[PDB]
Amino acid sequence: SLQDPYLNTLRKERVPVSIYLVNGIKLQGQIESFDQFVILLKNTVSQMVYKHAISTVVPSRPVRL
Amino acid sequence: HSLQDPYLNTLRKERVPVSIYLVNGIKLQGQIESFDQFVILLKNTVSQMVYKHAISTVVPSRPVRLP
Amino acid sequence: HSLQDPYLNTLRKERVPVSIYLVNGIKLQGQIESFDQFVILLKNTVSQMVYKHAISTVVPSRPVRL
Amino acid sequence: HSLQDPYLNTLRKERVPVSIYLVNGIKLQGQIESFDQFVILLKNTVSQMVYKHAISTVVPSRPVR
Amino acid sequence: HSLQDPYLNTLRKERVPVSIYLVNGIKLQGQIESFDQFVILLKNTVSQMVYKHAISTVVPSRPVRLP
Amino acid sequence: HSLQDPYLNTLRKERVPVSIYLVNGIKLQGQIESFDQFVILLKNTVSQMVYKHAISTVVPSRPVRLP
Amino acid sequence: SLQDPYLNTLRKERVPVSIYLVNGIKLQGQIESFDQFVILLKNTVSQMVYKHAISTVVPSRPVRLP
Amino acid sequence: HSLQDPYLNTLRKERVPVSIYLVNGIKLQGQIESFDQFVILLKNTVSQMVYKHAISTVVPSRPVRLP
Amino acid sequence: HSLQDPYLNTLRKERVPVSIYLVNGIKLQGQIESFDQFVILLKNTVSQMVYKHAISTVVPSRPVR
Amino acid sequence: HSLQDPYLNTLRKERVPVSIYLVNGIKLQGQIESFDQFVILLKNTVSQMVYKHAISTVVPSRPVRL
Amino acid sequence: SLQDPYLNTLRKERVPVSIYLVNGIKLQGQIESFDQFVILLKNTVSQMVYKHAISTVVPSRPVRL
Amino acid sequence: HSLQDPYLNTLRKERVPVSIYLVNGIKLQGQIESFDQFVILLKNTVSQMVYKHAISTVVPSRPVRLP
Amino acid sequence: GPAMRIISVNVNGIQAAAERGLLSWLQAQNADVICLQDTRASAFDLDDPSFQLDGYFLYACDAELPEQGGVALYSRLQPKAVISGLGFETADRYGRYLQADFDKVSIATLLLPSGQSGDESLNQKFKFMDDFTHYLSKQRRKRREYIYCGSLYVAHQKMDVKNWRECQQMPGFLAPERAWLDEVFGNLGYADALREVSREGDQFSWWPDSEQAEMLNLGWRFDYQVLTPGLRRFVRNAKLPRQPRFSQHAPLIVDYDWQLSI
Amino acid sequence: GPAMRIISVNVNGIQAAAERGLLSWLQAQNADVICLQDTRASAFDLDDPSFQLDGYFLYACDAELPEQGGVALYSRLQPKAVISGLGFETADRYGRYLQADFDKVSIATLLLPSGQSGDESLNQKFKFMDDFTHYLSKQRRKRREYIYCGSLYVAHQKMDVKNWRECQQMPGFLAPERAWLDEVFGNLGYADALREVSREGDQFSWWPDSEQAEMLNLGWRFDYQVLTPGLRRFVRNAKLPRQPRFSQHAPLIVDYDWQLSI
Amino acid sequence: GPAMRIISVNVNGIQAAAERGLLSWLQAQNADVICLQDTRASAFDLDDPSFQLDGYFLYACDAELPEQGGVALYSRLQPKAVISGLGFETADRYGRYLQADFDKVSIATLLLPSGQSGDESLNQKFKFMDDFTHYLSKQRRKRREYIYCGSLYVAHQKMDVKNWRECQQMPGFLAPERAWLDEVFGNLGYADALREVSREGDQFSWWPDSEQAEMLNLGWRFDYQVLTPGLRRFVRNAKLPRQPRFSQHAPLIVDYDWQLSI
RNA sequence: AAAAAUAACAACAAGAGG
RNA sequence: AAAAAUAACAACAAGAGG
Repeated sequence: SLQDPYLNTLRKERVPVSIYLVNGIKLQGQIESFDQFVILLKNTVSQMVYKHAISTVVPSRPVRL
Repeated sequence: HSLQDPYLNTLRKERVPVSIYLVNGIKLQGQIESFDQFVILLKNTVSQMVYKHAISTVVPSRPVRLP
Repeated sequence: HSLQDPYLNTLRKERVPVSIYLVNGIKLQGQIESFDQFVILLKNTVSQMVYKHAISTVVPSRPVRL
Repeated sequence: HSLQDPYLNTLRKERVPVSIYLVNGIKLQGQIESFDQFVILLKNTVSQMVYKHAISTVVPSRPVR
Repeated sequence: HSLQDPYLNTLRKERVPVSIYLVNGIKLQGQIESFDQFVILLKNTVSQMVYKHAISTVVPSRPVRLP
Repeated sequence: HSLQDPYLNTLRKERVPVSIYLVNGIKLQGQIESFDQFVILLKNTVSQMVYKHAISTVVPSRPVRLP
Repeated sequence: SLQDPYLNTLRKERVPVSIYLVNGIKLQGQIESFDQFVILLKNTVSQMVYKHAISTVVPSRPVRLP
Repeated sequence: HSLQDPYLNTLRKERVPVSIYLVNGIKLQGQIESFDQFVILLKNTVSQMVYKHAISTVVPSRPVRLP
Repeated sequence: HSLQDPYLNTLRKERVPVSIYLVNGIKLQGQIESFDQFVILLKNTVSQMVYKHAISTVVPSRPVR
Repeated sequence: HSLQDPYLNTLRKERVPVSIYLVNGIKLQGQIESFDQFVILLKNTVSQMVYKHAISTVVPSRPVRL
Repeated sequence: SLQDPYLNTLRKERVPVSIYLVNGIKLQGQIESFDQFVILLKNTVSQMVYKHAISTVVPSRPVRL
Repeated sequence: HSLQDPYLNTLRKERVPVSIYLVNGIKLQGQIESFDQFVILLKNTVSQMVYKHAISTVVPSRPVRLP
Repeated sequence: GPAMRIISVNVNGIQAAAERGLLSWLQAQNADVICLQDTRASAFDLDDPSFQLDGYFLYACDAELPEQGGVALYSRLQPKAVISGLGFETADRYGRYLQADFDKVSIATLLLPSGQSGDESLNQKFKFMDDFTHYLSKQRRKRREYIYCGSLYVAHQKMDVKNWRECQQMPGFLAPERAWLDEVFGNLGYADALREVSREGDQFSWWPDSEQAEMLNLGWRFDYQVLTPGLRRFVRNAKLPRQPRFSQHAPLIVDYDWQLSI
Repeated sequence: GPAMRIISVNVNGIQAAAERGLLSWLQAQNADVICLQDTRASAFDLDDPSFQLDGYFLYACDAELPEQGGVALYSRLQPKAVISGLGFETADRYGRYLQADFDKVSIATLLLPSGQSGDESLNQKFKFMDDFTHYLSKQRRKRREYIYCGSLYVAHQKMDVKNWRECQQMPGFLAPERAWLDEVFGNLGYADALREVSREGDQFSWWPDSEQAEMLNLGWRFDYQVLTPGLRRFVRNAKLPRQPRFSQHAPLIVDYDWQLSI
Repeated sequence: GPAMRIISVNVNGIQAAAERGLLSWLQAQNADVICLQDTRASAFDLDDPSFQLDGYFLYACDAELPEQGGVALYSRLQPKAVISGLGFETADRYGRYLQADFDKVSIATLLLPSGQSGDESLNQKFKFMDDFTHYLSKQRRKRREYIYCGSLYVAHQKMDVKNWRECQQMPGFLAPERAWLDEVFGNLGYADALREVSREGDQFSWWPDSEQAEMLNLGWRFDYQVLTPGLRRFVRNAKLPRQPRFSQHAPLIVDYDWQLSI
């Protein structure tokens, strides 16, 4: 796979992410943790996002694997 | 799955008011009463069911703590 | 499937009118005749084959419980 | 998959004018010539392959079964 | 998959110029040459790989047959 | 099965600048830097990931075919 | 001069008039009496509308001038 | 001529409350104490001189008739 | 004085539709029936009298004289 | 003629600070220093000339007697 | 006086004027002829402007008196 | 008639940059060229005509002599 | 309860519609205000007693050249006022606007140049559309309610035409035209009467003279009742009766819940 | 025929007004939706049966700190949905917005911060004002009708205050406060439900607690029913009673020509 | 096509800029309005026919003590009006405001007392700016879109000076005056033409009379084109040249993308 | 808290929420 | 074709017609 090590390395180094949904809307925060169907996103409140609604994950800084 | 069940069940138990955003941008505000593998019931004033493949995100109105 | 099926069954065998909101916003109000794992058949002037990957929410007109 | 099979078979073998309302709001009205999983074929002046993962509803225009 | 593989294979052997309609409604015009369980290759000035999860209908320009 | 991964590896090797199209109808140019079975990555200025469930189409900018 | 015969003909027949002032305001009533300078009309209380503030006087029934 | 001096002098000597409406819609409550054929004087807190060429109507709150 | 009555009588005789602008911006519009020293009267559907000290301009609909 | 002449002379003698209101609502504080049949001189930080046909009311601040 | 020789000089050599009304509406044109009570303006149709609506008369090209 | 014209003469001889407020509240600066019994003229870039029955107030920006 | 019916049939000549049976139809429809566009007849040709419907007052505003415009309005109740002209040149002279002012609402009738006669007609249509957007911007500060019974010759959306991809280049579906109707209906707040009670597809107001373009229902929707926002909740019915037609255009019959007064 | 009454009294604490006889008056006014702002009570305080009017449903929105805001809503028939909070921070945190979605209309209950304490409240008020304008820019695209029964704490015109020359500096009549209501009512097209029927003066909705200012009637007007443009023709009787007041405010009783439905 | 060039110059004396060659630059730059602050001359001094520029109109307001103030304005066509001064005695006695008045826009040259001859002139500057803010409180309601060519002698924010740590106490960078001009030209919504093209500093308009300041470059950006927010989005060009400078200051050349007209 | 449904935008680097 | 009426903008160089 690729999403699991990439989101692990996006989590542990506290990379701020901008997440774009299939409706076109933008979410921002750190990743808390993730699972086969969900991503939990931290900002003003602990938020849940469903993987089946995310189009893209855009980091703030360059991250590497 | 693994993070899925712990989150929704804790929003269920402590009666936290949620705002489920569906994939159009419809904000369904309410209160998670029960959920299976596929659907979530919420109760604002009439108890409705919500399919998970039509959900984009769940945002609470106050924080929640997960083990 | 533990909570999928008895809710629609209580909507089914009591013949109470229901309101199906689809994934783009279309509401379809009528009655539920039967359902599958993939399909609900709605009842109005003519029957309909609602695929349940387009359904979003289900609002009964009077409330039910399992 | 236990009660969509006789429904589409009944709409096919009596040859009624049906309308397939798609997910994005488009209706396509014509008559069903054959039904399978993942795929329905809508027959008209042209014969097209509609996928089942883009159909909201299927309705006949006059009461059948 | 009892019919989409003969339908698309009959539609590529006869070299029919076809219109793919996407599920947001983008009419792509081209000529389908190779197709998978998942993807369909569309020849034009370029050679695109369209996914089947984003196709609503596949419309040919002349009537075709089945063996 | 067998015609998606060779095409996608083929545009992976020669480092072609592709345009990904999402099912909301928007475009994303860039060089593909890695991929696997459920997400296609896209190296622009930043290194982003793009789900396949929400990629509408994949188009190259110059005609290269698959071996 | 059609000023004074028009107002007298509205007065004898007792026609309900509507008087539009110089600021958009209307005042509906019946012309009781008038001078060369003011106009007394009654709807609820008797009221002395000055002529230098009247723009138009429209009658509700069509009238005839002698 | 003969139809504003009985009206103003009758609202003097019976001491009615009047409301004088100006030609910009302003309403002035009081009572008519004195008048020539050019101005009206009215009173509620301080005796003011309202000019007659900016009075649109004179409306008494109690009905009156002229002798 | 010497210019007002031939102009109003020219508008009255040929039944020319005039647009009387008032001094507050209300465009009355109709035909002139008669006039005097102080009041004109116009008809659109009901005949009303219009005092000349509230008339800004008088605009005909087709050029005369 | 018979009632505004004493009422304005009794405000230019006693120099009462009057508040003279225009016909469009604009308020003007000052002191009345002269008046003919047509104008009124209003003295303040500058002394200006107000026409009577733009005046709606003339109020004083403290009450005065004719 | 000073009013009528001014307007006579304005109407002879046909000055393009802008007459500003008391409510603010400006009306442009050439002064055809006038009298004691009205001013008859003309650019595209002769309109009878009453003087008691006219605040200012503004000539564009400065004239001698 | 007995007090207006010496005031406008005293404003006429000395070039007092006077201001004329109209009855809708429009402020016209300028100087007084000449006047008659119905009209004041205004000296600025282009010489204006202004009728007295639209003038509200004449105010000099210079403290000048009273009649 | 209180009801009101308003008809806005474009006639392409009141004489041709009269010989094809317009007046014998409009007498038997029971409407309060009938609006007619492209009368193509001077005001001296309308007070001829051939055109008087019984019990209806007739008010008409013709064009200067009596073949290019001209617009009529029948009304059961006599209006408070009847005005004409929008104030700009391409309506005051070609007779493309009439308005009947009533108690709280005021019903006006409106014609537009089609832009299918030539390129200069398309320039005239663009001028009319721009300064009519200026007029609707001017009317937003007023207190009455308006029912503009227009024949705008602009199809708003893809639903309003059959085979919309073939029609992008033809006038009636250009991008400035659709942008104009997305400005008036979307941004300016004005409501469309036929869209409030029915959003079905194949409802059209105009057919070209090919019989092939009439049997396959190759239509366009050009007839509208533009409404101020204080009337978008009073619409009960809105139908375009396709068959009994008396021109190229179809009649547009709308039932409102308003009680029209004097 | 059809009728609907909505009352929007401000209570200055529902506990201090329930002792003064608020609920026994609201039971006898025959109202369909009763709007209550500045409740100053928690979520379990309105669960106690002192506040349960019979034949009504009671929904409330409390603050984090229960002394600052809190807004409640009584209803005759059950809403389709009841949501809270405008989405930004100075609205939901303090309990200032509660919205009841019915069939075609939805009745919301809004409470602005007063801004009469100090600059810490006045800057807070201005940020609520412009973020509310920003929210109202987003509701110009939806197909619902709204009744925002607000206690906006801003008087609109010179008619809504007594002695306006002495009130230009006091908070409640400021120039950036009057320009906000001149923008909500003028440019956004919303209507004032008391101005649509009666433009008589002296209709005041608020008084300071001194006795001289309440028998000389020098009061202001803070309570409005902001209406969408689709409802400006349905108001029959908007009335501000002066005598039976249960706080510094007066009730605002508006009678409409609507049928409330689910 | 579109060209509206106005250039603001602080000559610090017409007699002083007459020796360097001001007029041979003004004729060549091709500007539609040339605004001048600190003309420092009487009116009959500018009646001397050596001073007028070719093809333009000259207007000027004098000081009483003539070397202290006085402003001027050059315009290609004669305007509708030339109004002089605001109306209060710390702007008319010393003559620091002159406004030519065209259609849809008016150009006003603005000057302030310096504050560089003691604390009393700094208090004079605060008093003049106080009455100027009270003036803009009356001017915030018109529709004449205003362009103020003004020498304010105060830089706005941090990158409009160099070495501000010592310059906190010099006249021009006072912390109450900075915060108060942030309060004025904030909420009132006015703008400058400089910030619409460049959000970085390093562009200046005042220097002391010492080459010690010139090879070290401590700067002061003073000369503004105050723009009411209808012309916020219409700055065509703006440039500050510190090479052919005609005094202690530098010119300010601003193109606006309109057509100035009468 | 949602258009009983646009026979279909060769494609809005994306509307912290239509 | 017009607010049964703003106890009152020390003042909109002016809304081809509020």
